Amino acid sequence: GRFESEDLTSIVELDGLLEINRMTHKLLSRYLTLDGFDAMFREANHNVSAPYGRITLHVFWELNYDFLPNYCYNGSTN
Amino acid sequence: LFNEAHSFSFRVNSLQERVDRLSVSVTQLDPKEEELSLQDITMRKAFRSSTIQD
Repeated sequence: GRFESEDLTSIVELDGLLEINRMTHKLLSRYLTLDGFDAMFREANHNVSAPYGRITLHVFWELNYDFLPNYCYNGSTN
Repeated sequence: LFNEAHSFSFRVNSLQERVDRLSVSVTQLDPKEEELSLQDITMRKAFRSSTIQD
């Protein structure tokens, strides 16, 4: 949800937070039993029962609305 | 202990039947039958896991 409420530049933040959550799951799985992180991630992304999740939908929405008509490219720096 | 373990036996037997049905179902999937919905459709009921706290 936090990613869905910001621009496309929050992708790095989402990946970092996801890595933290995965590590916490690994630490907790040492003493407890829990569902696989992939299953929980798919559950939160609404991807288990649907071909596409929320992250891809937001990326498409951001590309159509903000990124494309508000960014200028520079081939020298890519 | 016997009454409790008997309940577990019923649960295990029920799960065994479910797995056998799933194995029969999953070994029949035809790749050509797969279909994908539109990118802008979110009407699908999001799956929710059981959250019963005793």
